Amino acid sequence: SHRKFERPRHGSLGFLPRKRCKRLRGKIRSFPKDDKEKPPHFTAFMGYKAGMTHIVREVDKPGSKLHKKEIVEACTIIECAPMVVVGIVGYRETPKGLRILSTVWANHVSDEFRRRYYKNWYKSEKKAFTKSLNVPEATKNCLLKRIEKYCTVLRAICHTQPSKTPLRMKKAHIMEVQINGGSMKEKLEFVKEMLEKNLPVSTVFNPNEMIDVISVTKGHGTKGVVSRYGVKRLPRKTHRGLRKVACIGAWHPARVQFQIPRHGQKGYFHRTERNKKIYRIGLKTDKNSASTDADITEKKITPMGGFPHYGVVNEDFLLLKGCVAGTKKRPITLRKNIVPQVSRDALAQVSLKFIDTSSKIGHGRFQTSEEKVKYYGPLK
Amino acid sequence: TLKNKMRITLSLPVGALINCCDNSGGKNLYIIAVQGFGSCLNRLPAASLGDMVLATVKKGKPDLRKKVLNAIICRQSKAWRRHEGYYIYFEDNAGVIVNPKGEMKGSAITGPVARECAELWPKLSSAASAIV
Amino acid sequence: VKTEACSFSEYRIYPGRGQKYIARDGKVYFYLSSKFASLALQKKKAAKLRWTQTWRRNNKKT
RNA sequence: ACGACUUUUUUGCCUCAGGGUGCUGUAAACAUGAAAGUAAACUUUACGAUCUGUUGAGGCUUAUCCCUAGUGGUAAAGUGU
RNA sequence: GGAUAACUGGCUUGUGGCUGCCAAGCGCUCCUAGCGACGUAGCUUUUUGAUCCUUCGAUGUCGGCUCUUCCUAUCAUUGGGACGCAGAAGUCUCAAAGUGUCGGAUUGUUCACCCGCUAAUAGGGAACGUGAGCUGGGUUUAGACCGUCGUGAGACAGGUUAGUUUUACCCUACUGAUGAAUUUUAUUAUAUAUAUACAUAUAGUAUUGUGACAGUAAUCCAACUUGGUACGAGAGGAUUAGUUGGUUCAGACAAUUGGUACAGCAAUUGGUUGACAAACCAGUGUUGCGAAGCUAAGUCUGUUGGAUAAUGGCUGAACGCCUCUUAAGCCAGAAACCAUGCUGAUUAAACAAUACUAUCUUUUUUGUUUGCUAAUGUAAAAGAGAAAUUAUAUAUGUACCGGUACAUA
Repeated sequence: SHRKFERPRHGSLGFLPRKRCKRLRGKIRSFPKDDKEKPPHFTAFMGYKAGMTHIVREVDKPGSKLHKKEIVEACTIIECAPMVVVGIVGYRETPKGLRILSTVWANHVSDEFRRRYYKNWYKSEKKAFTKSLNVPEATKNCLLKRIEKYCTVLRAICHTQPSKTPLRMKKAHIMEVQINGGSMKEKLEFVKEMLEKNLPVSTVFNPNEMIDVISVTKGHGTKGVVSRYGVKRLPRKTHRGLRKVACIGAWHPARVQFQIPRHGQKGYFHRTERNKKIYRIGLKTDKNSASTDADITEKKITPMGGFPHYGVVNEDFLLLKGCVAGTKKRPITLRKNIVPQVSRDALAQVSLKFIDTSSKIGHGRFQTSEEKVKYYGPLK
Repeated sequence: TLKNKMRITLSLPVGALINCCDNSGGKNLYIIAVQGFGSCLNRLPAASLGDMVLATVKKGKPDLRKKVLNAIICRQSKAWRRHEGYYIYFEDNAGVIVNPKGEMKGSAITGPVARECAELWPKLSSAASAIV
Repeated sequence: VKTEACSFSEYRIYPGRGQKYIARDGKVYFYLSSKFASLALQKKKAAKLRWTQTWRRNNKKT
């Protein structure tokens, strides 16, 4: 018979099987659609989650309850040292999907790129990527022409420079990035011109843009139904425990209904956050990078004593609105939105008033080393 | 009047006993229901500053007692985040009885009254000793 | 340059860290820290304690 | 859970140590210091919870904190194809 | 003992529930906007029977909780049609199950009966959903109580109080975790404007990926501005958008607030080490602060195309006129449907590209009539022969400028 009272199910059914993600990297499932009209450009960028801060911003909205009154808002910081481009990929449309035609490589590549292809680079004689790097220019030309003739999609093979990060790992993270804008010939010229060079995040992305964020969530191990799926605990009375499962039910059908919530992995899931606004793009070159016009004292994004588990932010950085999936230290992939965004929030120009650099190692009672010296004065 | 309120923290489940804070002759207010509340098996209805409750009078003048009355929450103990950048809180919880279109039974709100509810309701701003 | 003081002390309070308590008489009291808040919550004479700036000033060590 | 996964194995890494950031709240010690009184001289000498000074002191702060190619380290030599 | 009750199921569907057709009346006038008597036809098993086919060498006998899925006979939400639809209300209704369907009071209780919010607080299925999920309050063991009835023992689909709820370590299922192996198998191309399956394909690590197939998610409300306008005699009073907010569900995250302590400093009670510092002991002695890691009562984020349904139309016959088409031909049009998006993809015993590599590779000849150390298999050979193209109530060339002309099958 029908239930006594009506409520939807706990949790989405659309993320079953709620298993471990296959691959660590935040792989882009689909690219934004190409536009022939637009000039050739990169569609994505990988960066490392460094930590969180809050930022103070001046607001719009005539007719709002809060209105123009400046607000304090949470934000995430994503370290973004330049990626290096190493390959060109040509893909062709078939009824059975996209198929690779060929891949063309740069003449010179990083050791860190090769280090990823070896498992045990330390004990290896390191033969991989040493012969074919030296392939004739005539061969490169023939392959590019072959790609021009038949392919309808061009992707560029880019990789991180891991040595710029403070992380223990030295194996580079390698990724394909589709090229959007122009036709294939213009794309090929753009990639060829770019080839051996390094790509700043500021090349791809401008301040005020809306961005899609691709990352694997924070791992917690294999968890019970309450933790995994949020079901109400059984009453205090219960013989075999309050966190004992949901009742599966049904004598006919004679099987468990898969839609039941059940024990297994919590976290380590692949996730796309969509439409996150860029509040600021910082630059390593700027000596006043986390400073503002309102507060002009010397600040870089790195907190007082550095970030917990991350310390100094080494290079250029993205200050992104709110929460980002996965842990600090994790690679995070930024992608352009699938369709351009015409919303108020998308259009809006951020004017920041303040960026905190107080300690998050402690209870952040102080802001800078100079300020701490001035405050205390005498010491042993 | 624009009825916008912004998100203020959850507080005060039904059955709660709060101060009446005015010369109405009610001394306390016992909240029995919330106006505009959602629907859900798991939930119990809870109040906040911007929200219209329904109450009964346990302590106060005899005409007020046992009768059901509308009220507006004016002071609350539970902290909320103001967008000036601090978590604000009172010591105590208090509301004032009204009619269902928001006209005061009382006439002078003895404590201070939060700004987000005061600027919401004119008839409270008028009567309020201080705006918080 | 500045915004406001830290309430236990003169130095600048940064927005988003602090909390505010309004007392029964309607005076507002601004707290930087959970530690300062607990002393206030316990209703103690903070000026008695050695560490605090008021004590340091009172005992003429500023 | 265990497999599995992320890694690194000498332009590193580990180890401590130093420095940073903090967290706690003013250490021991000494005073020809004060202190409710006490006893013993005819205002000094014995005894005294305590408080103050030297003293934002002393402690603790990587394990899943930060920085430092600062110290000392950095092995088995095994197995499948 | 299912040769025979109480339970599901089953037949039947009287009874219950739901839909009809009719046309005497009602509906100011008016059979049918709304109704509908007196009749008559079905549908269902959401009631209870009738029943005794199944189970009596045991299918655990009510209710609640929890928890999920399915239906539509649609209560609200979307798009509409009709109206006795002035506006505002509101009613009958169609495509519709996309989405939602609450807080309590009283009860052993389904049901019931109120109060309050609300967008509406719809109706149902899943062994009367759900006892190796719980709970054990009720019916329904033995103690006891009162009433009635019984000479009595005792009885009472009379009331009442008290009364052990046993086992998963098996298989599957489902949730998560690993993982070889796979030539009767594959190939959507390969090669320098021309070729080519009667052809290719070792394997080993690793990276980039392909994406069949399977899954899927966002949701409702309020206010104001539109506008005190249209409409209305006045009283009143909007379909619509726009803007700002919030709810519900979801997915994260923890800067920052709160929550959290056998990281850690300080305090203190009793006892013990001569004092002293130092400490220890009381299954965490007990307090105050409490970074860190988790976390919400905290914070962020949560698409738009296609093809359509209902329905309105268009051209237009059948039928000189007419007709939205239950002729052809069309069109716009929904929270429905499929993509898009997003998740998985040892769900495809799937696959591509790239990098480096295993005494080793290539051609010819003879052979394949201690567990081993020369070594054999074909579900198809026997000429395994075969290049238009839209059609197919007409085509294809060729010449002219999709069209015209002239040929050819």
